[PDB]
Amino acid sequence: AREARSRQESWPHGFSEYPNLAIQKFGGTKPQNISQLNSERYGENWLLPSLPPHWQ
Amino acid sequence: VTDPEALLLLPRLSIQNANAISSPLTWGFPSPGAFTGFVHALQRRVGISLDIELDGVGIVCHRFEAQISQPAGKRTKVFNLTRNPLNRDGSTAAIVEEGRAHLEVSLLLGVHGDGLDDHPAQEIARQVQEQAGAMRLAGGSILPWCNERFPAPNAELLMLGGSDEQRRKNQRRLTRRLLPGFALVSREALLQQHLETLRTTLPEATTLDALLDLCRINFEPWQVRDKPGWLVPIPAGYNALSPLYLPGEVRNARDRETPLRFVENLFGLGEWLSPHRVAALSDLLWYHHAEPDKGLYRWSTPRFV
Amino acid sequence: ELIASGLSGSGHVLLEVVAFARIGDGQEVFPSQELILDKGDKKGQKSKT
Amino acid sequence: YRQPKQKLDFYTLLDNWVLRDEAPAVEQQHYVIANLIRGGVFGEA
DNA sequence: CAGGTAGACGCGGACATCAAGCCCGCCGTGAAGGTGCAGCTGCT
DNA sequence: AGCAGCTGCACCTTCACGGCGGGCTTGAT
Repeated sequence: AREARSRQESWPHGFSEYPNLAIQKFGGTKPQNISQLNSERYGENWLLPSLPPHWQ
Repeated sequence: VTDPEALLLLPRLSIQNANAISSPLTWGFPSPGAFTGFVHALQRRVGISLDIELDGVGIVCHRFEAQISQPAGKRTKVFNLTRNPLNRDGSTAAIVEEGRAHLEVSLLLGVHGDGLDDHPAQEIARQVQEQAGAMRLAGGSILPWCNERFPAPNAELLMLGGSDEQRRKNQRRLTRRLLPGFALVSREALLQQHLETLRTTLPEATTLDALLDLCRINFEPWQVRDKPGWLVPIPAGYNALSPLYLPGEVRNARDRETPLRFVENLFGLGEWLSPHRVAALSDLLWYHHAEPDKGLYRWSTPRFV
Repeated sequence: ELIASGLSGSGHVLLEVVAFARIGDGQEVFPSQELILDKGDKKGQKSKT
Repeated sequence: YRQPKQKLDFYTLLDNWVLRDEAPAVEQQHYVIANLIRGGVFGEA
């Protein structure tokens, strides 16, 4: 998508941007005290945005 | 089951530190379960003595502010925390993260009881407002409106009373009071139809919900497929995990005269509308639906479409 | 006595407190500071918000 | 004039003067002191 | 104590080229961990 | 002298893990 906008050469694929993520951490600096899958991913709950629009 | 005979309008309330993190996958505006628990608390405190039954809340959210920050070189955000007191022996305490937010929201609520008479017309709404000031909405206290320019009173608007032209005049005079806001509604049939559309020889259930929230800026020529309005995922109730235990068996319960049951979150879809493109104000009300023998403790906006 | 009459269930007292402090022209006032654990990466961080 | 091929510019004469202790003729010394009178950013990398 | 009626306000065509856009050095640290077991004093 | 209770210490997992942007909502007096 970067260097083939004017060209017709376009792959059969894509991407996703996911704006406004928020990271949340459960174990402070020793995440293995919570669980084992919490050690695989260190904190990073990666919460999705669901916010109301601003009027103007 | 219920259709309100009158509406009560509380003016623009303010909440200083509400709950931002509403669910294990979403953040932002709080859950409507908090508002339904709030109106049930108002019913338990005032509704018994005045012979009125309060049920249903329309959420507006005139404005919303969150206490977040974006780190340098990253597009993700983090929360601003508090500093709890020390444990003992001078040791600092382990941090447990939580988010906060500031809300300005008004809510209209439908009363249907036969305890409204000819003499009580305005003191009912005043007695409701005087009790809804010393309470909290999502863990955040309600700001009390001290000495300012001009105050804001409640309203007790009867639904069936009046001609049909006067009925549309009453609907317009109520809609003018909350026009610069929005409204949260539940769209489950749209999510099910998009499930039926997206399922084309492949199995998927929950990435459907992830698809309606992201920005599909990818397409073969690029093109950005749009969506109808602000679509947002919300926590719409719980689902059961364990069988229901008898009221005195769970060790360290909240109270010992209620059956206990282990549940988990469910996820649905919702939309933020404008309150002038609905033409029905007995709509937009949220209700509980329990089904106590199979779990699935849900809340929704019925009779919408 | 007003605070005591409010604390005893009778009323829910609402007070409004205003404080005037005389510092000097153009001096520094100190608001609250936020606890931010993850400042991202060098060359762009802030270290006081 | 005073191109780096013919070694008679300010940078070449200054680097020959202060580093290797070989002063040029007096006219080019006038030119390099007049450069320090004019002022600028003459730092290396 | 007083003070006017009426009607109309123009056309055309054009608006310039040339050359360049700085180097250097560096970006703070401290505090934010549960759980199980051995062993030590104090008490009945 | 023998259980209850408090304090000190060893054990354990994992390298940050990209930026030219990206959406959809706003009234009538």
